[PDB]
Amino acid sequence: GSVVIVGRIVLSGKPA
Amino acid sequence: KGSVVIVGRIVLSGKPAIIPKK
Amino acid sequence: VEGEVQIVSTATQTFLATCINGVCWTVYHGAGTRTIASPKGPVIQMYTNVDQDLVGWPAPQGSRSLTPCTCGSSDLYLVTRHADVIPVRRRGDSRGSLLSPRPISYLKGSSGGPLLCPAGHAVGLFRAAVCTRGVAKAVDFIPVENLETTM
Amino acid sequence: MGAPITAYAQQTRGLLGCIITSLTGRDKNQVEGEVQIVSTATQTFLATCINGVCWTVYHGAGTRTIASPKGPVIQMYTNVDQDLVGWPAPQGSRSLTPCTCGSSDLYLVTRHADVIPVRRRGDSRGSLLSPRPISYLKGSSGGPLLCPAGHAVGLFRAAVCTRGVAKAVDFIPVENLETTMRS
Ligand SMILES: *[C@@](=O)([C]([C][C][C])[N]C(=O)[C]([C][C]([C])[C])[N]C(=O)[C]([C]/[C]=[C]/[C][C]([C])[C])[C]([C])[C])C(=O)[N][C]C(=O)[N][C](C([O])=O)C1=[C][C]=[C][C]=[C]1
Ligand SMILES: [Zn+2]
Ligand SMILES: [Zn+2]
Repeated sequence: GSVVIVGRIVLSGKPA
Repeated sequence: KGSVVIVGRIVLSGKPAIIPKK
Repeated sequence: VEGEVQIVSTATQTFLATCINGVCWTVYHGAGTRTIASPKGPVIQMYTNVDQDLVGWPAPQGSRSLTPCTCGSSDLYLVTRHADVIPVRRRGDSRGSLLSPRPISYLKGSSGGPLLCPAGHAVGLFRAAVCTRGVAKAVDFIPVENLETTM
Repeated sequence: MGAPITAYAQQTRGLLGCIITSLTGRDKNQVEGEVQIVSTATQTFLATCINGVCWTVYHGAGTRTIASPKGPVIQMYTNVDQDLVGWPAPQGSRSLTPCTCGSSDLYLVTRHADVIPVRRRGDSRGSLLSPRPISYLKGSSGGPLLCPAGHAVGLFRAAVCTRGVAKAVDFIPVENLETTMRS
């Protein structure tokens, strides 16, 4: 298989 | 002299967030 | 916006990855030797460390790197796959105790996540939760140095 | 406030809109955040909102007025000697609160929205645990130095450089702010 990126997290909470 | 103008901001109050899929 | 923490999946399971020093690190017990998906095809691990349960590929698109901690603080904070922040007291090199133990269900899917210090700087990568009777009272982690050393 | 201290930045205007706004003194833009990236026609730096007042370094703002939706706003405080000036915090901003714990572990927030550790070595000094080129800290004057709880311990003023690398930072402790108000 292969590892897929299902989402992301922005630690600062930067909107948009 | 001219006025000091705000050209941007730095936000410390933000908290970890899952970036919205938009 | 660019994210420091990626939420990944392997069909078998789902966990997290953390970009530190331009490398997207995660747990070997999650990725193994698997490649990471890219719009140009699979990208291979730059580092694989079965011994440390540490694997890292080059940082993906839409990502930004975390800075290693250089302040020594023992007041750590774990970010979960849900963006929840959990205060953790550093007990030792790879161990820290939750200030408020939570059921493991709350810490599930977060391996690979960052273990931040008061400055939002990476201290280690959440390796695995250490729980008693389904209640995660502490966590196991890979200190940034191990990563800095693996590079 | 809380920890870990994480920050982000957003640019709200460019060189031309900035020049126009500097002259007209009228800024209709929405304001958010605890720290404002600010600029005169000669330089750019930071201004931190602590307790309802938007503080900054005198060597940057001089006695200038801050441009606001209602035109220029005159300063509330000016202390050439303490290198401070303050305007009423803009409508929309969020203010920080003075530190009340005396932690020697400070965290400087740069104009790039990076928070770098500083070890307090005195009332107005702290050493960077990981020194950086001075060009990195340029434009960060007026920015905050927080304690592990995210409370203002002081405002960044000058850097202690050797060969173009800053080893320590010189700051204005919140006490001087209190004092500047009582004065
Ligand atoms: C801010 O005013 C700066 C930070 C730069 C490190 N501080 C100073 O300029 C002070 C001013 C002085 C205290 C009156 N000077 C210094 O820090 C000196 C060292 C002096 C040390 C004394 C100490 C022991 C008490 C160094 C050598 C500079 C600031 O950031 N000013 C705004 C600015 O730099 N603007 C730049 C510009 O041209 O617009 C800028 C902005 C962003 C990016 C690059 C350049
Ligand atoms: Zn740190
Ligand atoms: Zn404090």
